[PDB]
Formats: sequence, structure tokens, C-alpha cells
Amino acid sequence: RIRIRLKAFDHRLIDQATAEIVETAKRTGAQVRGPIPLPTRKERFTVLISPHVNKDARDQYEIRTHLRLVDIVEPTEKTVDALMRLDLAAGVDVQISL
Amino acid sequence: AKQSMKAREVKRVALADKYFAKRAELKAIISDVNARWNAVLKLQTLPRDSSPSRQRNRCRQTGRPHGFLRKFGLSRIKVREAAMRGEIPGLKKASW
Amino acid sequence: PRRRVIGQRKILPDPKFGSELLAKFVNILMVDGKKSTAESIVYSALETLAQRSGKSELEAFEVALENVRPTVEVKSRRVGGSTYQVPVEVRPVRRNALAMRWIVEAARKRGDKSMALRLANELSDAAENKGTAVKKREDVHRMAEANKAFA
Amino acid sequence: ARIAGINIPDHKHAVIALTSIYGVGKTRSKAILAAAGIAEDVKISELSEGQIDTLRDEVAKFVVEGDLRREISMSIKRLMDLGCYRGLRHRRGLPVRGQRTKTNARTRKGPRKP
Amino acid sequence: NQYYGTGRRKSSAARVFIKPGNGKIVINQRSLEQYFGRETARMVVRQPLELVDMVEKLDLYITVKGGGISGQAGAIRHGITRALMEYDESLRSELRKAGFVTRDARQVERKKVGLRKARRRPQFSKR
Amino acid sequence: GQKVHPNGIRLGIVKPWNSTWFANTKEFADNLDSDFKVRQYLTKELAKASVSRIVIERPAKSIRVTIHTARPGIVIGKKGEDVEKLRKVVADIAGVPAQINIAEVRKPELDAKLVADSITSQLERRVMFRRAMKRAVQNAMRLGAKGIKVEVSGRLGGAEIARTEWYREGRVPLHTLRADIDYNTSEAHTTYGVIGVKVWIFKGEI
Amino acid sequence: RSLKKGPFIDLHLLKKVEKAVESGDKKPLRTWSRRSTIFPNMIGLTIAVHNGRQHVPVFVTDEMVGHKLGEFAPTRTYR
RNA sequence: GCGGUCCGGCCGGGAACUCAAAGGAGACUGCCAGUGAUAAACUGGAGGAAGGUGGGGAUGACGUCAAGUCAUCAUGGCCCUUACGACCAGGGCUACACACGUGCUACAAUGGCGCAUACAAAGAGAAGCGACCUCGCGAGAGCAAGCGGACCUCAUAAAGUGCGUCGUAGUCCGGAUUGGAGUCUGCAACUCGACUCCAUGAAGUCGGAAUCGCUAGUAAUCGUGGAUCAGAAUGCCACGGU
Repeated sequence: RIRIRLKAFDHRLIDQATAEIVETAKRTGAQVRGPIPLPTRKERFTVLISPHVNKDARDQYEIRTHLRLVDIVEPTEKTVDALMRLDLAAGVDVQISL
Repeated sequence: AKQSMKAREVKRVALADKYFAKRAELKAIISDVNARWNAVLKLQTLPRDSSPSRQRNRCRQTGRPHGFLRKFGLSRIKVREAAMRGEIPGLKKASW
Repeated sequence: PRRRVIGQRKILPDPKFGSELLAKFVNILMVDGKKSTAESIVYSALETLAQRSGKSELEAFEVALENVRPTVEVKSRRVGGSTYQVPVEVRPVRRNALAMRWIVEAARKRGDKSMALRLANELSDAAENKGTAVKKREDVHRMAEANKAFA
Repeated sequence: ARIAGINIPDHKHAVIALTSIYGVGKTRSKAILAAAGIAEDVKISELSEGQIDTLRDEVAKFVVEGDLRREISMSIKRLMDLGCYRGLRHRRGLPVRGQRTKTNARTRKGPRKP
Repeated sequence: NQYYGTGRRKSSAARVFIKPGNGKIVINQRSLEQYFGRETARMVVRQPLELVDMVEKLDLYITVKGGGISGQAGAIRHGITRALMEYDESLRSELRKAGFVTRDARQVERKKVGLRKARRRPQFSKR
Repeated sequence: GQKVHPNGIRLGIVKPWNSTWFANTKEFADNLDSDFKVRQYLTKELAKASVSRIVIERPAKSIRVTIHTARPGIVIGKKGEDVEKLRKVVADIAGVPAQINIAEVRKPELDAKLVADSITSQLERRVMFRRAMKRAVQNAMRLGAKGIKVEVSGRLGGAEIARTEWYREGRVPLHTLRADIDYNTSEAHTTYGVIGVKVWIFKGEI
Repeated sequence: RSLKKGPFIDLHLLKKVEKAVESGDKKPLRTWSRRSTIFPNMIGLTIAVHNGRQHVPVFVTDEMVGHKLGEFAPTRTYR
């Protein structure tokens, strides 16, 4: 009924933010479906490190995308409420849309 | 990196939308299977630099027409410049 | 390989008759890794080897092989600016091992019209030993032994 | 089985042989055997002079044989006489279709010498 | 009662169910040879049964996907044996000598930055 | 020229990011350029302020920014004077509101960018560079610290020869991922070219 | 084979092919649109094109209905 | 293992299995034996999913070459300055008697081409991927559903396997090239793009001197995505079959 794709870059921060949305939903509301890991999108970028020529040098970089599902089965006026406003934690993304 | 070559894109950007795109849409339904009247491919004499390709994308801190990535916007050397100091979020040395 | 003396990678036996040696060959013949199309011309080129020779089958390969198994060879060296190449007996495992490289090498040249055939005519050319392999078992028997004075 | 052009292409399958003429390729090697009531894997080793004289009147549509030898040549001289570029090459010994030439470009030049 | 084991190999993971019936088998809902049971991977699947008895003693429902042929078949052989333990640990003892228990570490090596592919080093001039 | 950046490699551990936020390709660059656009300016206005680090975090269409310094006092003004003007402009770049942190720095003797800048000025102030580095190291060991090492490069004290002197003391495991090492460049322009000062300060275990 | 469906030319040049059939064809033309094709409404025209240095004169003959207006203006000079 | 099927995990349903992602456990020569001082260690064995730094990254010391980079950029000094600056259009860098280098494709039957059909991993996506139906032989064009995405699209992967053509013959190989006829993005493709389609078919029938890579899931062979990008990769980066 209410999906909640929470995504971030640090593994021990994406499921420490989920560890909240849940301890809140399973508070002012209920149901919930426990956290669901989801595949991780690791996007690498291989670049040349020498300011000039020297191709075989290169510095390989990558950004990791961690996901969470949450997925609340039984919404709540009290839960869809406090849901908004309070959220804190800078650096994570939230998406509940359909 | 030649203030001039820089402004060349800024003019190709400020001119690509305030004109092209806005009225450049005059080549879709218009310039297609609609039937022919000459009204079409004709009033084609707007700017020049204003184009969806008339650009090279250049580092926001230098202007190196090569090794420029969108995802970060900057150019490889300026990228690493950041990288090694947090600078680019959740970005670190890859390995596997 | 300098200080580290290794060993050998005993490969999986055959997928029909069940045999090591048998296998090695199958690979020897394989190229570009098409082990399928390879063994597809292995047993198929061995079907008519169980017909023309007649001698059983499981050994219709072995016996014919014994005709390409040398006991001595050569080897380049360099002592003071020459070669002083001194022969030597081929290890029990390297012996027949070589045998296969050649037997097939004769199939790599014998340009007929079909591989499986460019294979048997030689394996059978081992029953009465006279192929480019059994005679190849002479280029070493003649080359070596001539410079045997150093053995 | 001379047919159409003096060329006497034979001792080859249907869809096969046919492509021996100057102007006959794979594509137009079935576009005709599929509009004359003829098969494909058929060897002329059983072709009555009847199922052929009908395959002979077919090629009579698109320029082939000598007709095409000077048909394309017609444009050959043309494009040249014009005095453009795409013609320049031919009257020189250099690749027409914009190919580079800092090196390789032999197919439209000739075996190196010096 | 149902019998099973996982077993996988080089990106080819499989699930194997033993059902005390017949040598007959149905991997991924489609008979043996009706899939690949004849290619290089011929009796490869039987192998884990060589050192034992079957033919019409035990049926089995297989399931695998992902990777390649000989790879999948491998997992198969893996599941089969790590599923055949159920009868006892006494057979897995004599079934290890066939190293069927061993999970194949072997895997495609990553192509480093510099070579044409994994180990292939691009040819450089004389000197 | 063959050593990896100490900080940037430890990023997966001990040393955290300096830019903590998240976005999508669609506007990841416009943010990156947005971010490192505030730093450039904020640092300038605080030169004589003894800064050393500027952490930026974007909490969904917003911004915080934590300014580090052992010299915080005169970075705020008369009870909020200075800091104010800053936030003002700060916000006026990206397009979203702004707030700003104020992180002190007890003991600048051990902070990278500080000891590194604590010299780039020394040099332009035509002082004995070989006295700057000897200084650093010592009064760096003085108050704790397990390892510390300073490096300088370019026309030293006047020359046409490009030399680079170093000076370590203590213990610095630059190769041990889990070791806490703070490193920071610090350029200084003089009357005859640019000079380079790159410090390294080892502090802990796990 | 290139311009999808329907050729292409200039505008600051069209007032010279149309204005060359009513006022009598005058001296060669001097624009910079080799990119244009050869419309039968040019036949004979005194056409020229600046290619690096000067404008090379040519005569829009007969059968040349579908070809550019630059192929006849080599810029690279050798020998 | 369960019930309902318009047999599509399709719908109840079920958390077992695959997988997904967090936190664990495990291998240390630890055990036995041999050689080796009763040492270190190497060899062999047991158990073990994995041994003997399990495989693979990342990591590259004091230093050498006043190496390379002052066109990434910053920078001492120097020089120009109604100027080597700067605005615009066209054109070269994609020119070419040539030698060299790294490459893609071949020189074929362990292979071409036709039909049938079975198995990847990895990655990207909205000023984007764009089903399905629909127009062409085809590249595409129309209608436009879905997807900021383990939900949809980009891909029906290739070798491969079962018959079928062929017969070892420059040939049903190989694809340069030239013309004609068409497709796509763009202000605009002639000098300069990319792709399809109809005709055409060299050289090369495997290579002297010499030389390069590779000791494992590696060499070789086989496809796949990605960065930049408006559009043009046999290049590069990354993936995975045998």
C-alpha cells in the first residue's frame, strides 16, 4: 500500500536510517514488512591519472548505491502523519510514490 | 583556459534555449510526414551556436574539452583533485 | 619455474569409455576451446577405428600408439658458445605424451576433405607403422644417437 | 545454357550458379527462382531447355552483362566530366568515398614501389 | 520425504531434489537430453551416481539457470551429491574421493587496466 | 611521483568524506559544482582565520556546512556578526536555504591543513624554511601524536635548483589502512615561483 | 541517400538562383553554401564557391540534378 | 509440500530453495609423516567448500632519469598589446612518392551460408531506455504502454546443438572498392560522419630477418555493456560463455 525506497551510499548508514523509519512506523502505526535489502548499484568510473599521456596509469573509482524497501502494508493516519516532518539524517534519499 | 573559448559555450548555451528548443520545436510534426507546402524547411536561419550538439561540455573549474564526465561535471584531473578529500560524496577507490 | 618445481594437473577421464590418456588427446586436438566440436570429431573419428582395424576398440588406440613412442631425444644447451646438445630419454609420462602431439600433427597437414578421416588414416597408419608420425619417430632416433657419444 | 549474356555459367546449383553473371548476386538469386515456378537446390543436371528459356526472359529487366559494363561506366564518365570531386579520385587513383590516406589506401592505388 | 542440496559453479547455481523413484529426471521442467544431457555434459550428471546404485532406485527434480552449459551441469552434479548425503555421511566419505563435494573456486578474472584482457599483455615493439 | 593519497584511500575507513550528501546523475554534477563552489569562496574570506576543513552536507534541498578551525572566535564576530554575512551569500549560490556549523579545533598543532598552512605563510614571510619544518615536527610531537612528517618543494631559500626536503619523526605507517593519518597540501606563492608543503600526521591504531 | 527526404540549400543564396532567371544571368555567384544541391532551376548558371582561398567557377550542365555544390571546389592542393 | 486456473508462479498461499544485503563462522602449516640441526621451511597425507600468502584488486619504500607535462590548472620571469588578442564564414588536422607501430578482418571445413531451437554475467536509462501493434526486404517512420527503474525498455546473446547446402575449389571463403538506389541526428554532411539496400569482388591459398603475449579458468576462441557522445569506435574500460 505504501512503498518506501530508501537509498544511500554508506551501507552502515542506509540501514541505520531504515532502522528508524521502521522503529517509527512500527510505532505510530504498524504492519510493515521488515527491511528488504535490494540489489546494490555500484557505478565505477575508470580515469587517467597523469596530467599528460601515460594511459596505463589510471585511478579507478566507484560509488555504491544501497537500497531499502520497508513497504508498509497497513497505513495509519497517525503514521502517514508523523511520517512527514521528522526525518533528519543528511545524505539519504526517500521515495514513497507509486 | 582561454576566457574566450569559455564564453563561446556560455553564448552557445544562453542561445540554445532562449531561442532554439523554444522555437526549434519547429521541425517535428511540422517537418515530417504531414501530407508539400514550402513553409517548412525555410525559416532556418537562427543563430548557429544555438544547437543540441553545438557544445563540448567543459570542466566547471578549468575548461578541458576532454576527460569531462557528466556525473561529476568536472574533468578527470580536477575530479581526483576532489576525490581524495571526500569532496565527491560516497566516492572512493574501486576494487574487486 | 626456477626454485619452485611443480607437478601435473591430472585431467578428468574420458566421458564415454572412461580414460585419462584418451582425454589428453581430445584436448591436444582441441583448438580455440571448442572441446565439443573437438570430441565431436574424436569419438566419431574413432568409430571407424573400431571397424577397419577391428582389434577390439578400447585398445584400437593404444596398440596403434605404441608405434610413436620414442625412448630418447635431443635438447639445445650452449656450453661455451656452441650447442653441445646432449640427448636424453623422454620421461614415461612425457613419452606417450609426445606421441599424441605428432599423431595429430600428421592430421594437421594431411589435407584430405574431412578431419575425422585425416585422423584415422594415420592412427591406422600406426598399425603397420608408416605415417608422418612413426617416421617422425625416426627424425629423433636418427638425429639423436648420432650425437650419442656425449651420453 | 548460355542464356541472356554470352556467359555460359553451368555445372553449379540453381541459386548457386546463377550468381556467376555480372549483375547477379545472392539477393536477386531467389527473387527470380520465386517468380518462375522453379526450385533452389536444383542442379541443371535435369533442366529441360524449357524450364530455362523462361528463366532467360526474366533477367531481362535490370541492366546486367555488357549493358551494365557501360551502364555504370555511363555514370563513370559522367561524374568525372562534371569536374567535381567524387569523380576526381577515379581520374587519379585515389579513394573516392572520403577514405583517409596517411597510409593504407592500396585498393584504389597500387602495390607500393620505392 | 523429499531430499535436496544446492550446489553451484561459476555463476551457475542449481537446486537438486532427490525423490526415491527412478533414474528418470526432470531438470527445469524438461527431460534430461531434452535440455543438454548429451553434449560434453553427457553422463556428467550420472557421475555422482557411478559410485552407488540407482537406475530405478531414486527419482529427482532439478532446477538451475544462469551462466553456461557445462557450468550449470556442474552445479547439478554438486547438488546431487550434496543432496545425496541424506542416506548417510558414510557415503559422502567415499564420494569425496571423487571430489564431487568440492565447490569449484575457478572464476573469470577481472580485466585489469592495461592488458587487452585479464592476462593478455598488448605486444610492444622490439625495444 | 608514485604515492597514493593517504586520506582519499582511507575513505572506506578511518577517514570519512568531507562532502556528505546524495543526488542523482540528472543533477549530481550541478550539485558537485554547486558544492565545491562554496568552499572556494568561504575559504578566501577566512584566510587569516586559521581554517582547516569545510564539511558540506545537503539534507534534501537544503545545506548545513561545518567549518573547522582552532581559531573560531574571530570567525563569528561580535556574537554572530561575521558568520551571518557568510551564510547569507552561502545560500545564494545553489538556490536553496542555508545554515552553518561552527566546529572548533582544540590543538591546531596536529591538524593537517593547519600545520600545512602554518608554513605556507612562513615561507612567503621570507622565513627560514628549514626552521619551519623543524618547528612543526617538534611542537607536533610535543602534545601527543604518534607520527608526523613535513615535506617542502620548489626554489628553497632561493635557488634555480628544484629540491624537496622532508623531515619525519616518531612513526608513520602510511601503508596501514587502519592507521589514522591526516594529510593536507598547502600552496604558497613567493617572489620566485610556487612552493609545495605536504604534511602527514599519524595519530592512532584501530 | 543523405538528407532523408527533400534536398537542402541556402536562403541568402536562393535570392540568386531565382533572381538569375529574371534579370539575365550575370557574373558568377559568390556565397559559401557548397552544401546546396543542383536544382534544374539553375541549369547553366555561373556558379562559384570559396574553398579556402578563392571561388572556383563551374557550369551547372545537364544530367547533374542531384549532387552537392562543393564537390566542384577542391580545397587541398598538392603537387 | 499446499488449493484455484483463460497452465502465464497467473491468483490465493508459502518462507523452505535460487538470489537479494547486513552481521557472523572458517585455514593458522593448526594435525600426521618425511626431508631438513630435535630450527625455519619445503614435500605428502587427513579432515575441509577453500589450504598451504585459496584466486583477484587496491596498496608502488629512500630514491634514479634537471624524464614527461608551464595547451588541465595554478605559477618566477619574458614577450605581444587598435596585438601571436578578439567577432564571423569557409577550408586543413579525415591531405599524401613513402618506411614504422598497435590493431580489426581473412586466407575455410574443427569453416561459409539457410531453417529450427537450448544456456550468460555485467551495465545504463527521462533535453533517456521507447514494448506491443503497425508501414518497408531491410536501416527506419507512425500510434505510444511502461520505467527516474531485483518492477519497463535497451538484448531474441555469440559461439553452441539437431538436420540441411558445400566439397577443399579464390571457389557456396574472404570483404576492399566503384556506381545506383534508400535510412538517422542535425543550421548545415561534397572536402568529413554513421547505417541499410541492389550489382561488383581484388590482395591475401597463413607469412623471410626478427619478434610479442601467455604457467589456469589462464593463452586462444566467443558475444555483452559501458564512459565521451549530437552523431562517428577494429580504441579503451568493465562482463561473462567454452
